[PDB]
Amino acid sequence: ELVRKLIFNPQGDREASKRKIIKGNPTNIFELNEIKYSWAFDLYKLMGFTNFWIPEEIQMLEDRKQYETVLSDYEKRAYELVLSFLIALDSFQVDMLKEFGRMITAPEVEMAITAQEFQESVHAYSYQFILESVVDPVKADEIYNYWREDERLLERNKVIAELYNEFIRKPNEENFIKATIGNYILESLYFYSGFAFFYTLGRQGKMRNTVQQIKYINRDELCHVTLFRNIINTLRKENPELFTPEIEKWIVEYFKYAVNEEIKWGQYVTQNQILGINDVLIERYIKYLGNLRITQIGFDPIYPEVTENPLKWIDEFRKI
Amino acid sequence: ELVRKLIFNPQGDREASKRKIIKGNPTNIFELNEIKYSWAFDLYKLMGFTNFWIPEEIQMLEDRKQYETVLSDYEKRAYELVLSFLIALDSFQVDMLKEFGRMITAPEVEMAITAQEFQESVHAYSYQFILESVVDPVKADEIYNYWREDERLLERNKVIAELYNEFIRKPNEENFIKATIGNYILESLYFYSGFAFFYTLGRQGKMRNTVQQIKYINRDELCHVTLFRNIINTLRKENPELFTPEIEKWIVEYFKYAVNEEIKWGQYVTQNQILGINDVLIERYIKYLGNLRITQIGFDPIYPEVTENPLKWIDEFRKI
Ligand SMILES: [Fe+3]
Ligand SMILES: [Fe+3]
Ligand SMILES: [Fe+3]
Ligand SMILES: [Fe+3]
Repeated sequence: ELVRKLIFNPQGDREASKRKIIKGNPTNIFELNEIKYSWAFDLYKLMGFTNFWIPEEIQMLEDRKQYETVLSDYEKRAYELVLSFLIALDSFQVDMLKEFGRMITAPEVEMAITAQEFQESVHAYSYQFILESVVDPVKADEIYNYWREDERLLERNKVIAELYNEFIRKPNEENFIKATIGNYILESLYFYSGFAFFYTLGRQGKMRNTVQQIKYINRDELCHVTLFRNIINTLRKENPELFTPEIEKWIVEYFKYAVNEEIKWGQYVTQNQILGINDVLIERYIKYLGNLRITQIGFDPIYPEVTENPLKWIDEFRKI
Repeated sequence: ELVRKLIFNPQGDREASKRKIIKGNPTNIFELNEIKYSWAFDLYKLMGFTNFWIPEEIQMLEDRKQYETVLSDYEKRAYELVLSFLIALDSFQVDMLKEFGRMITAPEVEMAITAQEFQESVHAYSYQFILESVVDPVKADEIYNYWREDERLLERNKVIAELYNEFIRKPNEENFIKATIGNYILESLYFYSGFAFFYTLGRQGKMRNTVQQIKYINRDELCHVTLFRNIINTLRKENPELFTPEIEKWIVEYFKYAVNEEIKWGQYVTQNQILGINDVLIERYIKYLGNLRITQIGFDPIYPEVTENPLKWIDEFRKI
């Protein structure tokens, strides 16, 4: 039962070395002359200053043309579905990162979560820019609300929410580790179906404006995955009494499930009607990412049959 | 008793016009194609993009010299006291703005609070830069910890915390309005003693490096005061059943008290030993700011005898 740190604790540890990710005894003054988690502070500077960007300084002259005329009915359908879902995710993220930040006892980590929260706000801004630019008013509202029409979308949403609401409802150390694992999956996996879609269009000279935006969001997402990787790993060291077998189990299940559901989504969005990728490929990408992410947090691959990356080209395309 | 909005509400209002600052019924998807609070969204763009800045791109070559040799024992004392306190305030702010953000039901306002939270993180970074630059390692740790020595500082801190902890402990609509009023005072008042100090040094060519930093923090602070002014005013319209007489009373008391305690601080810091301002001036500044701020949230002046600004010159100096 995670007690939320009070605003000022005069009986708080002076030694940065005594800091913990959770359940530490801080003053809650940001004593940033001493850093225990150099990665937390490095990631703050990287997200907050180095990688700063302005959505509206990206030019949206073309895409509205290509949307208006050059895109197939299936290509427009995927565009709507992917943007609707990513809008939902980034919305959940700005809201939920405030729950993590208020529970974390290392100020440098709180700093890194604050910057991540701000990056999620900019993403929300970028999607609003993309739609204000690329499509008409009614279509933009419809895309924001596409869950109101599409039960596969509505369910993806309610499901992601559920895991976060457990921790909000019942803020215990188990529901914390579960929520944190949820965050890592959501940013590990659930963005890269969408990222892959847009980078396909972009390979063939389709929607290069949108794809610029996405390159920045994707640069930010890799920082976010790295932050939560370190938090989960540091959480394992500092709190092994939380990575019980029952949990280490529930992790690998959800991590497999999630790799599944991302594929059932990638396939619903596209339906092999998109010139550049197919239901087979989808499966080899998510399976690939999923292994990686789970191994990067100290677990055995969940799909050993996969070891190459189907789309190794992305790594070079998405670059800025 | 403010129930904290769940992460996704499929029974949430579609019409932006139905949004409320608190106790609204949102989906918690950031439907930013429709804005009800244009000021909230304007303030987000202003804080997040327009006014972006990097503390470390400000040059800190000189100040360490002027600190090392050119500053009186009283001038060094004020420097330590003011920086120690402002470090404490910005720390409280990054932490507490997460409590407001999670309670607010208008996404554009949540967006504006997220950006403010990020600006508070940058301030934390700026103070760490200032001390890493301007003073030696042991002195920097001592300044972060100056509350551990100085009971006037320790009490200022515990007092600000107290008001925030009430709302955290007992998150009801009264403790919400109290906490929110606390935020407005803290950013209205408690920064401008410090701001005034540093701008004095800076007038006489003392610590112009620090003073650059402060100009940026002060530009950010005016955005923050404006945000909470609008929130309190919009809260009055949307929730008059909260600005009871008992509250409207407790407001004017605290607002007067706070103008008092800022002066008892300004005077402890300086002690008329600082060439540029005196215990009399201090009193005419805080009394001036305090009236203004309380009138700007629809109240009668608390010090009518004051109507001019003692230090009208600041407005022009602090500019960038
Ligand atoms: Fe995002
Ligand atoms: Fe993210
Ligand atoms: Fe600040
Ligand atoms: Fe502020």
